[PDB]
Amino acid sequence: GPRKITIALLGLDNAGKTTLLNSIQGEDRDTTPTFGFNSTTLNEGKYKIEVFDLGGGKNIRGVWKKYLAEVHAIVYVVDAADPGRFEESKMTMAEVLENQFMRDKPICIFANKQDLPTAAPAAEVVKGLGLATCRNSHNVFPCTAKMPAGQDVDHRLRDGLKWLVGTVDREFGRLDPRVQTEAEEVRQEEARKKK
Ligand SMILES: Nc1nc2c(ncn2[C@@H]2O[C@H](COP(=O)(O)OP(=O)(O)NP(=O)(O)O)[C@@H](O)[C@H]2O)c(=O)[nH]1
Ligand SMILES: [Mg+2]
Repeated sequence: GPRKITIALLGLDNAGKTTLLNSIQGEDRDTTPTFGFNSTTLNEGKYKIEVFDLGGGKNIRGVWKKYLAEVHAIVYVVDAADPGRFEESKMTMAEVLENQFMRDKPICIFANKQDLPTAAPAAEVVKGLGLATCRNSHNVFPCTAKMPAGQDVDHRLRDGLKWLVGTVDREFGRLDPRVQTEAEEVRQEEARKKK
């Protein structure tokens, strides 16, 4: 059987995670704010990829840390057309990166909503997310998770996925055992909730 990567799709509410997940799986669909999560599976090269699309609202965000132990990598989505929110997206990513289970895991950052006239380029989003100081491998890809009526999805989305998967693939020998071990350790400690 094939190797399995697990990925968390994170970013602030309204960034476009759920739409991006849909579009990456080939399906235009309607979306409402995620007050929980969506979960699906993708094929990319030699890997089966489990993707967890978590809600980004301020009252859902605390859930993210419950996944970081079982994840090999992150897709972080930013609404590139809303610089008003760059600073909270920066603080939100910082929190994820500070987390103990994030060390050495790669981040694919999608600068989403490039169809909007105010969309910031990759450079701007690097500044805005304060990535100059980030020491998790990362790359920023502009994209449009919501292409118009009738258009093909944006190839930039798979490009970003392929960079992520290739980065995980390159370290898989060290990363996967750590994920498996770290994940079970956390899964073990949540058996507690009876007491
Ligand atoms: N113009 C434009 N709008 C987009 C794009 N991507 C998503 N949207 C829109 O942005 C809004 C939020 O998208 P959605 O994927 O639900 O956001 P989300 O990150 O899952 N929000 P939450 O974290 O609360 O579930 C929706 O109206 C959606 O159609 C895009 O590339 N361009
Ligand atoms: Mg959503």
